[PDB]
Amino acid sequence: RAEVGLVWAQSTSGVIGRGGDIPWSVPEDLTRFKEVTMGHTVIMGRRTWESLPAKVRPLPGRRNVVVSRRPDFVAEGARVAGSLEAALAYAGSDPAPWVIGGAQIYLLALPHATRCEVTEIEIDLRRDDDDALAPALDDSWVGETGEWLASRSGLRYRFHSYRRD
Ligand SMILES: NC(=O)C1=CN([C@@H]2O[C@H](COP(=O)(O)OP(=O)(O)OC[C@H]3O[C@@H](n4cnc5c(N)ncnc54)[C@H](OP(=O)(O)O)[C@@H]3O)[C@@H](O)[C@H]2O)C=CC1
Ligand SMILES: COc1cc(Cc2cnc(N)nc2N)cc(OC)c1OC
Repeated sequence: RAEVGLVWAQSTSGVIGRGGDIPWSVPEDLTRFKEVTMGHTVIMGRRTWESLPAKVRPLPGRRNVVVSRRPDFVAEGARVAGSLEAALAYAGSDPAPWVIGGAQIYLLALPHATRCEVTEIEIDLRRDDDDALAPALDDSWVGETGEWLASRSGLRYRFHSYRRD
């Protein structure tokens, strides 16, 4: 088995996206994200692809895979996959492909997943109807939660690192 991983950043309340963007500034999260995903396949939903600045995509040093129901969708510098099953196939021999968002794609991949790396951001965001939300993890997941750390931005964050099987 490839060890299928999910990686995301959420507010304590579970928001991951608002108005198409990440609704906070925590540089340290992007560092952790890169440190987690470098050298691996990164699988993402079409909307997440379009949320990435055009100048920042595809993510360098990683095989980019975009999931869309449209067989003719084009993602320059990425492979387009018609299902999470097809995306995982494209990861080939990668021992640890990572699913990197967003909300709909996390729900799709969750049944396949054996690792989650979650950054929690201490910011008071009240869930709105149009927010993208993190999936809820049940207690079949085990691992560790680090201490709260001060970001350069003045917010606190911490890492959660879970596995199952
Ligand atoms: N805080 C964080 O860690 C992160 C936050 N984000 C945020 O999350 C938000 C995006 O999340 P979300 O809106 O849910 O969108 P997603 O990024 O999950 O992509 C949704 C798209 O995936 C495709 N898709 C969904 N299900 C299937 C399926 N079963 N088979 C084939 N294709 C499928 C569809 O594309 P199509 O319509 O083209 O067919 C759909 O529109 C953005 O705001 C982004 O900024 C993103 C990544 C990380
Ligand atoms: C490298 O920059 C981005 C990375 C991500 C995805 C992402 C970001 N952080 C974490 N912890 N997990 C993720 N999947 C999402 C982004 O925007 C939606 C990014 O652009 C700022």
